[PDB]
Amino acid sequence: ATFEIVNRCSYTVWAAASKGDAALDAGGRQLNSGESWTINVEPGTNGGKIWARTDCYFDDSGSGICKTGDCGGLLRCKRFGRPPTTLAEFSLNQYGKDYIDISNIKGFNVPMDFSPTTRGCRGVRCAADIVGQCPAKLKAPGGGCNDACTVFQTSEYCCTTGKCGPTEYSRFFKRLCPDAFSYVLDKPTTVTCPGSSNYRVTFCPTA
Repeated sequence: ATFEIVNRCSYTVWAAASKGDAALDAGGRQLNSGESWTINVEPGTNGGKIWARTDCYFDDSGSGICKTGDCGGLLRCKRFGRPPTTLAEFSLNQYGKDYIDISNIKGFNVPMDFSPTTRGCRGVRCAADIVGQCPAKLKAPGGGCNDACTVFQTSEYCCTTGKCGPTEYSRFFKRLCPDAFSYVLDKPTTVTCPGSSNYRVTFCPTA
């Protein structure tokens, strides 16, 4: 499956793609404002994620640091990134179907649209100005908006026991971005696509 990853932000981002225990494709790449990077993701990829990282410095061997989304200091990511990170999430070819969603469960750093480029489903979008409207206690000093679990580490926010509900903090994400997951047990906003669809992830889809 191809994913075209487009940076429409006015700033540079460093796209990352991983399934948690491995990179997808090269796993990571700098995208200047306007650049596109097409990756190939193996069919049957389960629990893949794509995200953006901001304000990064990498040396010549590709080691360094990112203010948001850092995945162990590597340009080419092999694991998931450090919150806050808006996440494009997908599982491909799962009993004949693809599943996609956007999640705010690990916070928000960059607005995002996640759409199929092939026929038969709709895309999802989380493009509101969450960083600017973020509640004080969630503001990440390093940039972006943390989820409450990251900030407070309680069972209620992290949904450890499997029984949590919505909270003042999850309701903020959900009000700004109704079509993204705002906490673990949020009413699903996952989109079912035909198996083997292709996709585009766009950072800053709106002016």
